[PDB]
Amino acid sequence: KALVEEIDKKTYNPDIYFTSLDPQARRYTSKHSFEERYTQQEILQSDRRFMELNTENFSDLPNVPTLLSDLTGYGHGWVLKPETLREIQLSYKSTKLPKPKRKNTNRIVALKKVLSSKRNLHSFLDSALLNLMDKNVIYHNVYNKRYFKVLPLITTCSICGGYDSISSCVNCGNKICSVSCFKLHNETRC
Amino acid sequence: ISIDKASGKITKLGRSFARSRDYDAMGADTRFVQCPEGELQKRKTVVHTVSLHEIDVINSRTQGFLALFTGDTGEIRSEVRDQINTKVAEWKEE
Amino acid sequence: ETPPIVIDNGSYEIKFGPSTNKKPFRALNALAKDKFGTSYLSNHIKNIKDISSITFRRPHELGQLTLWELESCIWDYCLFNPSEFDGFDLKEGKGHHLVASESCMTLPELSKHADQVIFEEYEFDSLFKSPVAVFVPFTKSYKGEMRTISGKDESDYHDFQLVIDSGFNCTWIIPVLKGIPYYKAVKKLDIGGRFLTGLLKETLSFRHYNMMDETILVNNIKEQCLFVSPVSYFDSFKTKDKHALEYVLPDFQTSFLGYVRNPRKENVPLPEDAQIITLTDELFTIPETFFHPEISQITKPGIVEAILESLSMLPEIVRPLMVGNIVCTGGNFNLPNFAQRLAAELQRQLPTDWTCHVSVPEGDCALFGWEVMSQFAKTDSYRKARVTREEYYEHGPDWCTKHRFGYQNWI
Amino acid sequence: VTRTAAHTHIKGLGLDESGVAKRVEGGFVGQIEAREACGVIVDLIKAKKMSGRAILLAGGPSTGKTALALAISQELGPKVPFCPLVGSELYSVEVKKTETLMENFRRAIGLRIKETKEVYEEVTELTPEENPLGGYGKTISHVIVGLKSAKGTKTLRLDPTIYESIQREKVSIGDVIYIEANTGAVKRVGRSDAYATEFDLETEEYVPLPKGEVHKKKEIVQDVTLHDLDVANARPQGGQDV
Amino acid sequence: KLFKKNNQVNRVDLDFLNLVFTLNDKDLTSYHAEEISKLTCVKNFVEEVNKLRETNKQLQEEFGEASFLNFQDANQYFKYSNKQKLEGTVDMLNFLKM
Ligand SMILES: Nc1ncnc2c1ncn2[C@@H]1O[C@H](COP(=O)(O)OP(=O)(O)O)[C@@H](O)[C@H]1O
Ligand SMILES: Nc1ncnc2c1ncn2[C@@H]1O[C@H](COP(=O)(O)OP(=O)(O)O)[C@@H](O)[C@H]1O
Ligand code: BEF
Ligand SMILES: [Mg+2]
Ligand SMILES: [Zn+2]
Ligand SMILES: [Zn+2]
Repeated sequence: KALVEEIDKKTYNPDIYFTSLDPQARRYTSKHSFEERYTQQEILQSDRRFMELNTENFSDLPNVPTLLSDLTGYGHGWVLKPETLREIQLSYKSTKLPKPKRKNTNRIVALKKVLSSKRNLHSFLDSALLNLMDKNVIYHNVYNKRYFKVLPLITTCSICGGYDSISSCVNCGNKICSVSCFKLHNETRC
Repeated sequence: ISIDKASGKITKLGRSFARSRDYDAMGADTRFVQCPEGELQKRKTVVHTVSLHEIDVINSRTQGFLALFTGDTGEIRSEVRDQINTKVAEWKEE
Repeated sequence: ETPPIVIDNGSYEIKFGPSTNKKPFRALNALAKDKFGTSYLSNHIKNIKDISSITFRRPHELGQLTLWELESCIWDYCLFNPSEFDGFDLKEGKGHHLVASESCMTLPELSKHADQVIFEEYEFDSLFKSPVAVFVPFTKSYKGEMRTISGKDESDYHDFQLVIDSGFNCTWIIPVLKGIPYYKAVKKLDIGGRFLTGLLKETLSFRHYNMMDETILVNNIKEQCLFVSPVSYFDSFKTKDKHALEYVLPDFQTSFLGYVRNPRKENVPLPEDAQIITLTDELFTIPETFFHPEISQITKPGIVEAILESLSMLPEIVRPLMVGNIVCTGGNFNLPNFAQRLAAELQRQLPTDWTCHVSVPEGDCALFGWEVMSQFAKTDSYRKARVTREEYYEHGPDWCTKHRFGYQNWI
Repeated sequence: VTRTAAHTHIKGLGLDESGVAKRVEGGFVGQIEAREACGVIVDLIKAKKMSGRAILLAGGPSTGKTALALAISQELGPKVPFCPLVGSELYSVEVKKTETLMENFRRAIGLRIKETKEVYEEVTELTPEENPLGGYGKTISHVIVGLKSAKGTKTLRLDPTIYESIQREKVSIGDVIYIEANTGAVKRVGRSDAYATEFDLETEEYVPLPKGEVHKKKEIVQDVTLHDLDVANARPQGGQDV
Repeated sequence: KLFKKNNQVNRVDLDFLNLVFTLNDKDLTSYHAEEISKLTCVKNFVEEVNKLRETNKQLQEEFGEASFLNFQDANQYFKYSNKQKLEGTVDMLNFLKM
């Protein structure tokens, strides 16, 4: 540097340097697992968005409450329609052998009560056909314990797919590269 | 700031402008400087012209600007010129 | 009657038909309905010309179907029909040898509903319900085709094997220990076929006009264009200009499907009246979320973390052999170079002592697993694995899914 | 983008086993006797069987002495050393010219040395911790240091000197090193790409993640003359103080 | 920054080959060096090398018929362990030699 230059012991902290042209007239602030990185509201929002991603169209678009209740513990009213079920007795008219080969037992009745049971996984949770721990060893038997990242993150461009000349927005904090994308970022993303 | 990634010496060009009117009362005083014009980031293939004197004095001593200015290079040796010959040949080839 | 019959159950469709035959019987286990009130059958949507709006009322829920009044009727419509499904026939089931390889990942009560509907409505005699993942290692028994791929550089069935099945509703991973699965590590990747359809349609909503109503359009473009990156992310985008397609939309009234003109090919100078959506910067978003699901803004770490956890759960007595015996099955692994990329990234993760052996069939791996099980049932192993006719009534059927034919039997 | 200066039109003497020359070959035309003699001399040279041979040629300007010299230099290949310098360069300033002539003789003789070396390389984890066994304050002599690399991770502890080398490199947990075990010191590849992107800017290079297995091993072959060794030994190479 | 990149590519360690002798006399005495040189020649590190070579060769002679095979590390119940121990002892022995 400029040796023995002008300095009056004004700050000169190597990790503190705050200046501006005074449009706000303020100063600096003072006074590998995702489960230990961020809180739960945003991960819940991401899970809700992913469960919407499960929904394919108008058939499952309003099915989000059922999926949420499953996870947290004429379009969707079950596959029972007479235009589907009661008609199928003639849809196999090519050839079939539909015959009664069965005695009369409670299994035979369960063939029909469970047939159009109007029963879901939610009802399974609300029913005693399976015990309490079965749903736990169905749910918890899948999720991991602590391994959440062992290779780094990518942070791709939100709208385009650029890799260089990247930059974030002032207050939205969303990844982007092209300043052209900023024109719609400050309108629909920020 | 004409910053360079492999330099560590950030060069400040002075002052600059925003596109805001700031507050309501009388103000906006003391603002007449050059405002940034180019893009936020763009590659610059900067061209520098140097002679074999600078390269050789860099090879001879860890610091070379002192001998380039004062003028006390000190009769650099031949294998330096040979390795510079090879390096320049392959740089032209590359 | 010696020859058995094999059914490859699933969460979007099943592969039924006799074990003697080696050609598929794809029963698309998914109903739907159009935008004009009524509802279609399971496998008649493709022939219609209404691609403006789509409604998908399939029997399968998020994970699995939970009703049987029509889907069992659909199984009758597919299995019990010998005209369209020539040669193959399940007349009644009295002496029929069926292996309905259910998604045993279902609840034991679901297993018992399936067992009752096949032991009473179908009135079956022979049965050994294990996942096709149990029967995959039968390749060595007979002349079997498989590409031996290593990621180090760029009974009569096989004993040790760890399997990864892929599908539409869900994709699961399980270590099958010594031929019996270890269902205490039933792993699932949260993404699936419908998840992929939604991801593509939402990504292209920001790129073009709406595909939410025209989701079959997204399905077709995914079938025709999407693939797994050969090496990595950045190396695939750096030259997106040379591979940036232009999907020419179908003539919505007369044309069965749309198409794409290729910048690499000048063979099609024919334009279309319908506008052309320029597919430029959206290809590489999808294939990486299989490996790096954080692109899909989810809490799922990745397949690498799941597989390393699964192997670390297993002891050294099998775990080096278990990596030495890895097969990925299901339709989604027909996506090119998934196995090679996975093997390379694992060999990066795996230390210098565990040799890599990953096997993936060339093509739809669900059909490959189905035919491998067909060859399995051509042999006598199932014939000592089946249950006799006197093994259902005198004792509660639930016992079968508790000690013999239930996922709790292999937890 | 080419420059030919009275040469680059010559590539060899153009001879055979039987001492037969070619009238137009290798940029040389004529001089049957000179080409035969040069071929015999270079054949004697290639055997490495002798030392101190000498010869005088009587040749006027433009007769082709420099051309013959360049051709003979190219006969032995780039690896065989050569140092043809002007006769007026002997009269130096800082060293007596007979000493310079000895230095040139030292330079001319060649050699080919080799060495096999191993090296380890980001850092997976880190666990630092011997006893004084007496009146000493403590005894730190082992620290487990991670070694990520790409194809497998093999953490390992060594002499503490490697630990102080780790502090000398000032590498963080997500920082890649290149530690040749022959000395126990550190050669810095740079920072890493995995624990990177902690900030939008970084003057320090992110540096590509090291490729291959961590326990790297290799061998190097270098052809170095003796005068370089002499001048290297003459001056100090390290030091920390003034 | 445009020059110093071929350092590790073709560097032969002169200090590791003991050619920095002019800078080694600051803390060197003759009798200590001669005593160490006399008590240097093998006789301390080749013995365990031979000990491990014995077990490696006896396992490789007969049990090494399909020991190190990766297919044996894939289709077997003990040959995977044979491969593991063979590679382990090979790495131990060549590390000890180096
Ligand atoms: N070449 C391919 N690339 C990617 N995915 C494929 C390919 N071929 C088939 N698939 C996927 O395989 C799935 C079929 O799996 P399936 O067993 O029917 O699902 P489920 O078990 O949920 O019913 C389809 O949804 C399709 O997305
Ligand atoms: N026999 C030859 N054939 C081809 N070119 C020659 C021959 N002799 C000399 N030359 C050319 O003449 C040029 C000048 O030669 P020069 O070096 O002056 O010879 P001398 O060393 O005898 O004075 C050289 O560039 C060389 O290429
Ligand atoms: F049945 Be799935 F989608 F694996
Ligand atoms: Mg599948
Ligand atoms: Zn963008
Ligand atoms: Zn913004």
